[PDB]
Amino acid sequence: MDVLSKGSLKELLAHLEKTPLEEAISYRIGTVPYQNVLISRNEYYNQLYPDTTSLIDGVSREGQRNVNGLIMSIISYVVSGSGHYIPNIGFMLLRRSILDILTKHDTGLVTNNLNYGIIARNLTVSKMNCEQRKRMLICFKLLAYKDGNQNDYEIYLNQNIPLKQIAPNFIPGDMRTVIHNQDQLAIVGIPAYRLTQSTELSIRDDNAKSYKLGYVDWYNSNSFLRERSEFNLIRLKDRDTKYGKLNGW
Amino acid sequence: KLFETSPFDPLTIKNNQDVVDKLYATQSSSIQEVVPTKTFATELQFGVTS
Amino acid sequence: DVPFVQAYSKFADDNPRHLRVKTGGKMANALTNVIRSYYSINAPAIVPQV
Amino acid sequence: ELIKVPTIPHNLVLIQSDNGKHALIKEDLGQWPVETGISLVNQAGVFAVQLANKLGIDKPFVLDAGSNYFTDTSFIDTRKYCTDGLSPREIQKALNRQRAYYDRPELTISENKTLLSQSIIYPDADGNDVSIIFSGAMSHAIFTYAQSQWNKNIIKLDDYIREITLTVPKQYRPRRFKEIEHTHGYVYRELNQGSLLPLVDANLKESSSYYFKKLMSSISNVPVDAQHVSMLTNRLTTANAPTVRAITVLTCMFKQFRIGMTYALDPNIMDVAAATCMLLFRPAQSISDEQYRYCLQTMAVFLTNTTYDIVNNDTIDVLKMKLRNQGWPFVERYNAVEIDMSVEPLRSPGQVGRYYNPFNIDPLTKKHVEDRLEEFINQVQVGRFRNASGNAVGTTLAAFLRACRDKTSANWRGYSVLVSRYRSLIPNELFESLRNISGEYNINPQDEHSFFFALAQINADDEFIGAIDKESAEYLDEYATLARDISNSLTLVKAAFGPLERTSGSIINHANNLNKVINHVFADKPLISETMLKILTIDGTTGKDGYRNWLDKLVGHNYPVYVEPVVNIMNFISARFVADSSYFGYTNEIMIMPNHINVPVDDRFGFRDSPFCTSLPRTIMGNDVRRISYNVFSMMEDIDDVISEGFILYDAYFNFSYDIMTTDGVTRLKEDILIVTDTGNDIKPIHFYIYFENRNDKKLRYESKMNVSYRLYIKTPACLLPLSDYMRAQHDYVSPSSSRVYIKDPAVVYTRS
Amino acid sequence: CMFKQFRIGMTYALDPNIMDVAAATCMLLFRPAQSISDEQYRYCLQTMAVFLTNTTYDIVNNDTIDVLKMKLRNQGWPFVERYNAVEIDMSVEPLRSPGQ
Repeated sequence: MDVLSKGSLKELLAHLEKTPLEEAISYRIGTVPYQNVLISRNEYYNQLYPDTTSLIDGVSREGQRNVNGLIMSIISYVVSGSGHYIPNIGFMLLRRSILDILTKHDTGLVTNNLNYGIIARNLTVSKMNCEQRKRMLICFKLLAYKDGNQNDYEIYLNQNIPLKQIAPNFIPGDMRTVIHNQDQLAIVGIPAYRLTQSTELSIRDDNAKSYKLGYVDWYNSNSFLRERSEFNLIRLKDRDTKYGKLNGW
Repeated sequence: KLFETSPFDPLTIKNNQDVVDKLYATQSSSIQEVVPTKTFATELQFGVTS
Repeated sequence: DVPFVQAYSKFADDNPRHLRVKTGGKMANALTNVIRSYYSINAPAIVPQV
Repeated sequence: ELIKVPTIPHNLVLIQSDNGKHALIKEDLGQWPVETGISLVNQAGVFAVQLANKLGIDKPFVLDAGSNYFTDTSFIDTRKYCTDGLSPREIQKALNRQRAYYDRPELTISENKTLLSQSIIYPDADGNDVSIIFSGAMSHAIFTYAQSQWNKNIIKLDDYIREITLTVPKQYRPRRFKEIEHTHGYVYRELNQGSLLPLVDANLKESSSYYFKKLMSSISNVPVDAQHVSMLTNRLTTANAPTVRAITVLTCMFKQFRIGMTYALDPNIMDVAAATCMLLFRPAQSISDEQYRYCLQTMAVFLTNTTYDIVNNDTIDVLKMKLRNQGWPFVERYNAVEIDMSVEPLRSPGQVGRYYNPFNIDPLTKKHVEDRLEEFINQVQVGRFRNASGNAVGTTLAAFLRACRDKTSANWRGYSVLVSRYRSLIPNELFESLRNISGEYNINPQDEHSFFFALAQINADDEFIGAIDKESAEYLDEYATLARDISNSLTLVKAAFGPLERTSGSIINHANNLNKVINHVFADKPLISETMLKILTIDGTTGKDGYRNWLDKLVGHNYPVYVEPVVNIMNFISARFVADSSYFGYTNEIMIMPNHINVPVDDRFGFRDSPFCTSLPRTIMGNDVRRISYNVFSMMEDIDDVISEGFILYDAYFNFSYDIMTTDGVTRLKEDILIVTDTGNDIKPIHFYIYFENRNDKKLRYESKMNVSYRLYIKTPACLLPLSDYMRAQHDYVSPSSSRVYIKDPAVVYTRS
Repeated sequence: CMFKQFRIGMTYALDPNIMDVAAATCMLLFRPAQSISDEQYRYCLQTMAVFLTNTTYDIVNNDTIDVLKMKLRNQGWPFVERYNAVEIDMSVEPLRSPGQ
């Protein structure tokens, strides 16, 4: 919910700095990722509604133990708000931030053999919307720069024309590029249109609307942070400033 | 009556600034989130002139 | 040279100066780079949209 | 305030002959005299400010010409015709009169509509409105450049708030702007902070004394809550309590504020109590190494019953060992604990402020930084001092130490709040730079002990907090004025003065130039505000003298000075003054030729015997024209032979004026060309009477050939423009959107009240 | 009470008195917890800690809510929590209108 509300690249990258990797892990068993299932949608039909489960969902799913699964669970967290179940990860990795996992060599994860086409198929890319695809390309770019496989990032972009057009433009090592970005990456937010409490058919759509309606309640809750009315009550670290910079970069 | 005193007369305003000044004049009639007092400034610079 | 000074200032966002090359300013760099990206897809797109 | 300019200064006139054949467009920027033999750039700077005053661009401004328009009566026009600038109606009348002379048909309806629709107002994508009008080239260039420079300081309200968020404390209520001010609110702020160091570094004694006195005049007004033992009870006093309280705050407010105590010649049990209290309840940063020894020596003299002679050569370590063996454990100075400020200090962008916690109390532990305080007091109680069997000295000292410890442990939070509030008043540079150079705030030994023994609770009522809020605004104003004064003085030194050598000529030149600057600066309205004068006259010297010594020091400085927008505006005008001289009524060279010599002249304006040329001829009749400098020409005694051939006078600045007459007549100068005296030659003032030409007037043709014998030629002024080229006068001005509100008071918080 | 989106705020002095603590504890007791924000909650805890415990605002800065609650409970102060308000179910009779 908090990750899906990040609109700018600066806000999203700042959130990935604070958030430890444990929030990407789910600790819940879930079910098998790819499976044809019959679900109940009684607001529209009496007959059970066919659907196919996918990794990009608001629910836990079983994920492979290797480094491939860990990367996929991070991306699924960013684009869907919920991760996967990867059992028995060391405490050292779980306390590290998500950005450190994607952009640092200190962690023991080896990602040099990652294939971007295989990952994009597993985390179904034909099903994502434009904002979800932009968030995925941010994660791919961070992995490429840490690994030195910046050419593999470009070949992947050239094989898919629509992804190249919407690919976010920033340098993972320069903060000036992040500030200049005008991309909008907010999956959930305050809706200009009228949003009702009705259910939706697909698992992805119904799960997304749950996050959308939850954010509106979170918007009007006391936990939400109103800058225009309580800016002096905020700690100096968390206050909005023009000179705010990520570690390194 | 929707208001005890109207926020401003629409026929008197001519630009966005007139609305702001009228809103400040009639703000005593409305229930205010913060009742105004003397302002406190934490930033002041004087530039060179001609 | 006032007409040239005014034209160069609008194009380059910087006043013309003697002992300088008069490259064209930021606008020249952007035009040069977008031409590179238009020719083929292998060229990088490194001009911010802002 | 931010002024709003309704109309655009086109500065254009139209001159046409009586018969209508010839017309021209002239831009009148005035006449400015130029003196030769001295630097031209210095004169240009003086005229630049006057030129900016004429165009109304000296002060920050925003152009509103969007409402200066009208709409035609045609159905399909739907265009806005700009009122500003030279009206197309005048051009239409001038063009129609020209056509009447040539028997051409008048302007048809189609061309009339095109000409009268040349000046328009149209909006752009960003919401601004663009005015296309007829105006002068230099008037357009200067006006548009000043618009760009002022616009750099106009920023959105939300952007301004983001810059000042870190400096906003928590005690103050947030301010609710209207919803229009959040969407369409703009402010004019400089947003550059000049360094205060040049004044502070040059005058450390005067600056420190000024700020210490100002702070102490306010801390002393804080509301407060109301045998050897016989000796220390008698010395107890309270009349100097307010002074010692403020010294306590100053020591904890600044990084290094050193104070000293002068003990009596014969140390008493008073002196040992004062020494112990200062070494225990004062920051180690405020205690110098010399004062550490002198306090240690006083302890040894009384406790060991030894006179000052033996201990005068003892080092710190020797004194500590001697005192410790006797039974005195209080031989160390203790470092205070730094408390970080909740908000960023004023005039300290991206910096963290800190202050020392009073009475050497650890905030995390809430007791004294020395963990052996209770054990140490026990040793003093049971120890034997003054080489006597009696324990009167030991027990009475422990009693006072316990009272001082209890008093400090209960009143420490009140003083911490006072230090925190007063620390927020000073910037970071003053915190690190101000020093107690002159020992004007020494503390008596009786005052030091009585202060800690009779410590009183600090009461922070509403009146005191309200008083400090007034002082905070006053302090902020003073810092801004000094930064502007420092910036002005740093610019004056670079432009005026230079290096100094070991020659009597250089010293005399420096002294005379310096006095001229000081006299001019202090004449009429002084350049320097009264705040800087107060600082420089603290010692006793007058305001003129204090400023004079500071300017001498600043010579040769490497201090970076920020380039404000009004610097660039004057610099831009000064460059155009030198580059385009004919716009302002002066030129760099003139030509004197006999009448019978035919020179190529400008023929676009249809002038009879035009005195203007496109450029002064390089060759005449196959030979280069002789060029003579003015100084050589002034001393010439064979001038009668030289003027027969013709020459070009250069190496001087020539002021000229011309009056274009509508009728036809002989083009002549008002006065004679030159004046010949025994003490040199000179060129008389140049004033032209230019007439339009009718080629078939035999009378005026013969007069030009016969009556005038010599003619003067200058380069054609660039302000002149033929009527056929009126489209070269079309220029674009951009005015910001009318849906902008400008906020005069951009403060984001209210007083608690 | 009518609108959940509205909020209640306060500003105390740099040195709180007994009235500032009295005002702070009256808000946390008899105002909805949905009206008091998390940032206001920390400020109300800080002003109570500054008075009841011997500390200043600069020291209790960068202190989490849990740490402030522990400080006040050890000193003997039990009013360190917000209290939610119960929702009263209201109906307006139709008459000519449909009803709400």
